[PDB]
Amino acid sequence: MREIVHIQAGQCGNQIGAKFWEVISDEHGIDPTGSYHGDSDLQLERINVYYNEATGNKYVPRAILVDLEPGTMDSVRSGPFGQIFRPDNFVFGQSGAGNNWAKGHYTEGAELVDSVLDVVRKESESCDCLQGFQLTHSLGGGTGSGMGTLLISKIREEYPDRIMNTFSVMPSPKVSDTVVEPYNATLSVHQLVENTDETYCIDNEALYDICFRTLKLTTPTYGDLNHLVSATMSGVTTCLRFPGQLNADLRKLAVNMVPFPRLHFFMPGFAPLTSRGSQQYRALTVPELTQQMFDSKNMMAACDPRHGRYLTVAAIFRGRMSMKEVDEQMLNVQNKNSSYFVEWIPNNVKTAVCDIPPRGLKMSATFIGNSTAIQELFKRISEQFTAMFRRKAFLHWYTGEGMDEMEFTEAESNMNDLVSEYQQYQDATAD
Amino acid sequence: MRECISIHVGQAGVQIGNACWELYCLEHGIQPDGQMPSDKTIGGGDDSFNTFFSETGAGKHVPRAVFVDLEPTVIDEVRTGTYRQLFHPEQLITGKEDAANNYARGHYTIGKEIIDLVLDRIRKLADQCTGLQGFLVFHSFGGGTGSGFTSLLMERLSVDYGKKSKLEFSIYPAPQVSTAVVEPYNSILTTHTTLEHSDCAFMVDNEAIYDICRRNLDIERPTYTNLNRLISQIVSSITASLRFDGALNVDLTEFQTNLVPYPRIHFPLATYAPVISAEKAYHEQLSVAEITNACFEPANQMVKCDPRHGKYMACCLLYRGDVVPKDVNAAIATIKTKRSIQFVDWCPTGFKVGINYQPPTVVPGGDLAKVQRAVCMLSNTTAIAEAWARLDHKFDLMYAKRAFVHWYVGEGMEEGEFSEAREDMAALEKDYEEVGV
Amino acid sequence: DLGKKLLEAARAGQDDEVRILMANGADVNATDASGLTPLHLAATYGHLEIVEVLLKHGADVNAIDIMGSTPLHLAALIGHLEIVEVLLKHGADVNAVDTWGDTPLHLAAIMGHLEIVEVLLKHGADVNAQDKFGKTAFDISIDNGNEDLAEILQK
Ligand SMILES: Nc1nc2c(ncn2[C@@H]2O[C@H](COP(=O)(O)OP(=O)(O)OP(=O)(O)O)[C@@H](O)[C@H]2O)c(=O)[nH]1
Ligand SMILES: Nc1nc2c(ncn2[C@@H]2O[C@H](COP(=O)(O)OP(=O)(O)O)[C@@H](O)[C@H]2O)c(=O)[nH]1
Ligand SMILES: COc1cc(CCc2nc3ccc(C)cc3s2)cc(OC)c1OC
Ligand SMILES: [Mg+2]
Ligand SMILES: [Mg+2]
Repeated sequence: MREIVHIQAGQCGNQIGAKFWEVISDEHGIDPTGSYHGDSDLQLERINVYYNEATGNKYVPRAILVDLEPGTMDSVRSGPFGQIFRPDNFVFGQSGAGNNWAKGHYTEGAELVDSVLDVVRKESESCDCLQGFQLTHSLGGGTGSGMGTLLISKIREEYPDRIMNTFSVMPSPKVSDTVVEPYNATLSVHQLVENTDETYCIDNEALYDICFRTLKLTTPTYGDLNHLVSATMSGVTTCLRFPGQLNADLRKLAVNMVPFPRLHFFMPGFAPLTSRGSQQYRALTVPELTQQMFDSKNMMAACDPRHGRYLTVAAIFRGRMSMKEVDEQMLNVQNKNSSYFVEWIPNNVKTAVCDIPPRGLKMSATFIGNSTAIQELFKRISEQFTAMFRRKAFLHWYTGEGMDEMEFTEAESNMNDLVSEYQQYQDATAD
Repeated sequence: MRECISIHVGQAGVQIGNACWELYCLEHGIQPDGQMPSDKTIGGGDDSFNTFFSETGAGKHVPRAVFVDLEPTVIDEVRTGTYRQLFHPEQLITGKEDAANNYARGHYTIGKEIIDLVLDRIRKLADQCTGLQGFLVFHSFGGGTGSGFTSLLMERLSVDYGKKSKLEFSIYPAPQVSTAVVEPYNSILTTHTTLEHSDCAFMVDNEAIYDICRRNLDIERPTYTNLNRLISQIVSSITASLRFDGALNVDLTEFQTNLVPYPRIHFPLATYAPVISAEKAYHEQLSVAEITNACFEPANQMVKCDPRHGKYMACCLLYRGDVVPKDVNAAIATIKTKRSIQFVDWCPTGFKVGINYQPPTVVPGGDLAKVQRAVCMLSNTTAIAEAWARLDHKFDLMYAKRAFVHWYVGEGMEEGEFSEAREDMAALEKDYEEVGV
Repeated sequence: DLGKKLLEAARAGQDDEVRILMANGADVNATDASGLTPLHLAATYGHLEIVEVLLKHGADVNAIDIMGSTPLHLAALIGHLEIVEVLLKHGADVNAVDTWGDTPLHLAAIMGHLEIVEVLLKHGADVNAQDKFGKTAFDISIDNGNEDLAEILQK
């Protein structure tokens, strides 16, 4: 398990994915041309995971950029590292999906999907021991939502013995352009519960509330939100990109974090929370990091962990610190919150530490939780889906593209079931 | 000669293996490249240590060891460490993809892709023996490879080498130093499928080795290296009788005769003393009676349990150093009297004693202080059923909700094997129950 | 038949068609299978101009389809602020209840149309109105954890 193949779909998928490469490249010593201009040597021990070593010291992200709207092409290339991507890995169509999941999953998106699989194959055939894929997309659009899940399902057929990852962004009326986002999301959650092993829920309602209330940004822009996304995507991928004693891979994470196949939606959290500019968050102690990680205010999913039970947890501390002061503080939080960890999964909290701190900070802690409280995010998406579907509003857009009204109700029932399972294990006891 | 082939499976087995073979070389005067100056033999001979070391024509002594792992990251350090040119290169086998803490991957999907290569390599070592007597398998209960592949290996070895013996050195999982929530599953799964094929298994409780390092060696947060060096000290004590001319436990079959009355309850409890920190180089030298009594203080055991709450079925005392037998008999009579240690009414109530007059060796770089006399008590007591009770409890909290079971079923394994392994473990707890009172 | 041509013209936004189809006597209060009048459809697709036209030519601002949905329900749901005021200016029943027990305040809350929530509130939107599950608009802001919406619903 060495190489990972990264894919990004739609405006949101390419925007947060482009930021993900600007971040890990900075940490690994890569420049927008590929030349490794780093100083340390731990930046290369596991560079094969995301980069391909061609030319001389020319590294190239093992990334695949997809979007039905061609306007995203020049956008990504206009960015800082926009020139590092392989130019043949750009697979962009002409007509956008117009927030129409059906267009992205059944019509326009199906015309372009096979062009993307050919790119995936070339990237996958150049791997010594591929360990899986990871996708970045939004659930409220048409390309990332519809063509994403279609592309996911098509890859499951072709690489069934590999791990499927997603960084799925959830819609929110606080950061929203259309009321059909619940339609697109619910139809996508129906696919993510059956065709992915791990999903990092990055809720836009949470990203907004952090900026608007915690960071006190009067009017949060996407850039402010994505500053939180990239920081979370850098921590959750720390152990994949630096060896340590755990030598972690996507499969070891799924085996230990996903007790049940359908319940694979992780609730990521970060600490310290900072906006683009602030420098006052450069002295957080270990006890503050620990408490501030399980704090609901630090979750990237608009959910309260205290309203549920943790199935599993995976804390990641970053920076030069005391591996002991961590191990004792992590055991503390597991007592004052003892009732928030299911008693039928012994030792369900793992702690790792990496000495390389992220850019801008000297110490950081990233949280990955499989909390039954994540049903709150789904009941919210569902309540909105229902409100629209009960009035059968804007259905003709989807049915006109071939979809069947029976398919909406199937996706609704599946999410209601998904919330039921969470409630089961939230109330279950050992006895 | 009566050769022994040591097999190491998984990260744990490999790393414990590398520490034991580091120690062996020093106890026998073998350099990291195999060259021993004080051995007239140049092609083999029949010394006591040839059981563990082959010998080329150039006078190089190559361990009779095989190292296996489904990833290369760990065995790649053996191939580049202080003992590069010590082991047989072909006897350092690795794969590309590990078992992801999954028993079913190490035993079915992934393990099948490498099993035949490991057997052919073992067969190569076996064919270079004139009287192979069995294997010493080192592996953890928790990993996917240590549990899955090892179990798969013990099955094939019983079919190919049916007359030979098989001894285990198992690493009982501990939560202070763990790596996966599904280790209870892997532990129960391998024990069930291996209990049939193993003749004698020495469990090592990482929590016990962990406690010893924090209180007897003064190490705040012990590492896998601290544990391994300490583990290699106990292992060496058990394998010493096979590597030096001795009277007690001279071959693998005798381990069964002296320690394993009944096949199923073949899990003896090891206890080792003294363990003194290297920062105390000028410590008072403890006597035979003080270390013989130390073997009954539960704080020195390799598995956490209460032997006072269990009957003894066998007890071997392996002394090493400046030990006079008269002081050993006296110290045994002191234990047989003042101590209320109960033996089962059907076994002999005596103690077997072996003495190896070589001073214990400490690895140059470790945390253990040189001592003039140490002892290792192997004892088969029913109190070790408590260790099976703790594992069985975890494999119960989770399986009751069928947690993580889908990861095993999706790797070519039937759900029924969980209920089989647990019922077999339940059956083991009653075996210890009936032997005691 | 001009009834259908006005229904499909209002949905699409064909303003000029409305001025013509109505010229030939098209039933401004026509209905489709579900009971949607041209004003329902106009209010659902943000066609403010057609909304004002239909209201100045006999449209029933409080008409209801088979599911009890008034034009304001749809305006509150889809979130057309201007149309929510025009409808209210012409006597829209701000507390109209549909077959699911929802009021225009309920749907504006679920969808996060905070501007329309404030507008409906100042026009008499009942905050104790419950749906078939007993949930009020405030209950919804607490269950979903919408801090912004919960603050607006208590002024
Ligand atoms: N005493 C000791 N225990 C170890 C050591 N290394 C790993 N372990 C234990 O082994 C268990 C996990 O099994 P591993 O051996 O690490 O995994 P593996 O055998 O390589 O199998 P995979 O997971 O497929 O790689 C954990 O409970 C660890 O505590 C070691 O060096 N010394
Ligand atoms: N955080 C973040 N969210 C975005 C961004 N762009 C779009 N979104 C969200 O994604 C949803 C729209 O999906 P979108 O990606 O634009 O559709 P698509 O491009 O056709 O696949 C909305 O709910 C937006 O809030 C972005 O750059 N950052
Ligand atoms: C991909 O990122 C990670 C993967 C792992 C994989 C290894 C795991 N071992 C256990 C054991 C027990 C439990 C309860 C959960 C886990 S997760 C660990 C991480 O941080 C500790 C990661 O974050 C960067
Ligand atoms: Mg391993
Ligand atoms: Mg391994």
